[PDB]
Amino acid sequence: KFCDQMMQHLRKWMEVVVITHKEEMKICSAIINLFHLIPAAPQTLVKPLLEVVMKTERAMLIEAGSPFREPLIKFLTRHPSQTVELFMMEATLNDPQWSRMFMSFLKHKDARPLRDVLAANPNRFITLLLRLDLQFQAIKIISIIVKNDDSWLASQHSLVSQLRRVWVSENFQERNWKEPKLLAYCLLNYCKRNYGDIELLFQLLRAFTGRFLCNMTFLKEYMEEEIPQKRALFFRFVDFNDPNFGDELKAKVLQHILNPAFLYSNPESITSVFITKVLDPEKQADMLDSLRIYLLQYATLLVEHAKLRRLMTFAWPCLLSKACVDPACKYSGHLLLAHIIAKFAIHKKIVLQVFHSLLKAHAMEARAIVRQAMAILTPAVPARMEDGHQMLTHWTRKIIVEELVHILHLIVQHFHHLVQHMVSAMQRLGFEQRRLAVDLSEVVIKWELQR
Amino acid sequence: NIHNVVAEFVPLIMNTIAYADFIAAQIKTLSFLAYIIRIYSQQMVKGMLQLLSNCPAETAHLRKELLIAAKHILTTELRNQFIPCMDKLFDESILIGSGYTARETLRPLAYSTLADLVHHVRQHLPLSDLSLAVQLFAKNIDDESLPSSIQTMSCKLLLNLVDCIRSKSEQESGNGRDVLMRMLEVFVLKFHTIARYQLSAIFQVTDCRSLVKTLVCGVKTITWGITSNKQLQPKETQIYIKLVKYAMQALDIYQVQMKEEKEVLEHFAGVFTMMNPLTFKEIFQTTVPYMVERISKNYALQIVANSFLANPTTSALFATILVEYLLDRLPEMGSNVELSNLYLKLFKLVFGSVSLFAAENEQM
Repeated sequence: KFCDQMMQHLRKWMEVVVITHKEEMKICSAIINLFHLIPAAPQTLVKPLLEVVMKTERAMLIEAGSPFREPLIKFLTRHPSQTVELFMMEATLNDPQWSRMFMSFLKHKDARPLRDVLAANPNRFITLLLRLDLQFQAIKIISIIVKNDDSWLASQHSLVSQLRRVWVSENFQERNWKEPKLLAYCLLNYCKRNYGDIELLFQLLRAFTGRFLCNMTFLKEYMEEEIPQKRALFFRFVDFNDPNFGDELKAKVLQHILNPAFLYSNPESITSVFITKVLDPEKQADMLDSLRIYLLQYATLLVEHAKLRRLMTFAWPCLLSKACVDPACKYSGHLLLAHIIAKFAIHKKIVLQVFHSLLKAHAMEARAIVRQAMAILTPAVPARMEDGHQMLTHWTRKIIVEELVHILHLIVQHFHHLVQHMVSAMQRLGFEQRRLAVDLSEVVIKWELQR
Repeated sequence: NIHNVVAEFVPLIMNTIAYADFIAAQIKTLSFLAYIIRIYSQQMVKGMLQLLSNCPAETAHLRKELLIAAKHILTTELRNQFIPCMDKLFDESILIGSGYTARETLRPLAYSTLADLVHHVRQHLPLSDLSLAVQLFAKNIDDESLPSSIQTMSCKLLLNLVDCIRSKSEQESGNGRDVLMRMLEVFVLKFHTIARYQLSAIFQVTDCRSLVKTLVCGVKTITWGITSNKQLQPKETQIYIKLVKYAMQALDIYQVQMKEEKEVLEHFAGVFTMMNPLTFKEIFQTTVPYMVERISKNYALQIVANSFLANPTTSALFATILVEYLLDRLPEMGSNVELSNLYLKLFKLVFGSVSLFAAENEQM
């Protein structure tokens, strides 16, 4: 009976503060705090005072720092069963103004008892999850509870499946506005608590589709956190991949997360990994994208970082002319040859093949790959060429006879008729090109000084 | 000799993509001849925009030459205004530099060439098209797979684009304002993100200093259109509350490495100036304890606060928010020597305000 009087008084005072706007804040906040102090207060009174607070907040056009939040929630947290229901009426949700208020309270620390009710009925979320506007709120309520209670949702329960089902399907809707980053938050925590394997595959699958723009350095954390032996166990189902619709993009990003994992180190599982990997190609490859670039280079690093005749079948298409169509992968194909020729795959017949391939077809885009490939090749082949026939000059002879060569000079810098070649060519070109002039000259005098 | 130009105009309109090497070589040849526009219909442009979208993706070198050629032809400044409207801005579609290596190599060239095109087309473009346009540039500023250099200029055009968004919204019923903020979330998103990426700092400094210097003007200018004194909606204001909290974080690394510092901050302090004081007074009281807390680790931020109440209507309103916070912090002064100086320094300048403009500050 007393609460009703104050309820009336608060509303009358609340009308005044807006009237004054166009003590009052302290008075209205204090009386609101009165309801929390006083027990035996009816549950029904939440709706009256909630509306006026909402009515005035919009009227006063303030949402942050409004004094009515803190005293109000303290009353709600004591009576969370009704307030969640009143906020979960369909009409109330449809109003964005009302929807925003609901989430704000769920952010507060005192909502911890309040959020327990929401966590108690996962079935409720599924109803809204399976339109966008209604769905978007469902994502926010799901993420917010997990944000504080990471343990919740860690159960192996279908709730993740419902998010997973809509997750893959509705990537085209973003072509609400902030959903992608919001939705990814829920599943990533689930993967963090337990290795989702195929579940982790799906979130990465959609991670870079649908024209999304909000995942900055947020997904990468698990990759870094994934390392703190797991790769061998993790790789097995990756080979399965259970795609049923997959494409190169999915595998491309999938191997991106593997690379940190394989950078971790090396148990005996690596032995069976080599055999499994070399059985993938299926001869005919319809992928004309970076998948080959990532896959081919990835195989090279793992074996040395961790039968091999079957592996060389990968570079056979890039050993040929028509096969390995895209030059981008063709440079990577040569890059693979540099890596594989490190331990015992060094033969003269193939050594000459790779060497000119780096200098042949010079290009800025090729410069990046060939420069990377040359670095691995430089300590491998040239030592054989140094003790061999010094074949590097022959190709250098070919290009100058035809008529560009700085690439060979860079290699020669690491490594005497040639001395005239660099001097003769550079001086004509010099009439910028000033860079390689000094560097090789210092080596030229040092080489002459040494011998 | 001029007969070559008309002779070369015939192939340009034709040669559509109705034999991989032959067609690739054929398109490359047309790119070379199309470069020579020294002489200066639109038939040649019609084919150029036709084959521009139809260029095969795998032809990396062909696209490389095409994009460079596309840059040169758009410099005509006479017919280059017709290609954007005529091609329906198809360039805004996924056809942008299609091809793996093209994406990771020539993306800066593709966006930059379009950036200049929209730079002049700005006054010759409607609101609906701009909404499509800004979408691609909004991704550029936040996307971390691109050079930071283009991230800077992606905003530079946006600075002028929002005025066009404002202009079209002024001219007709275009829902510009709702659009005007959508990138503001991206702008503040950049700040919250840049604060995390400053950790690398503890040439990059020039990039970081250059990057933020662009952002402040971009966020500053949009506010002009957003308010066009009028009061700002609550949920709309909350973005700015995020802005200040993240913004003060960014302006940190530039004291442990002053004209530019004052320049940017004075530009920064203006972002909250022109907007309605009633919405302003709302913003800072929530964030003022943080900003005063932040100023402790970097005094230079005080250039905001001191300039904040040094002239405009912001003086009276900010002074109340400041002293009221300091007063409750008054016991802390005299115990924490490092913090004690800060409150006194803050107290000194606010007392500087009352001396400066006694009108309503004396009353304050």
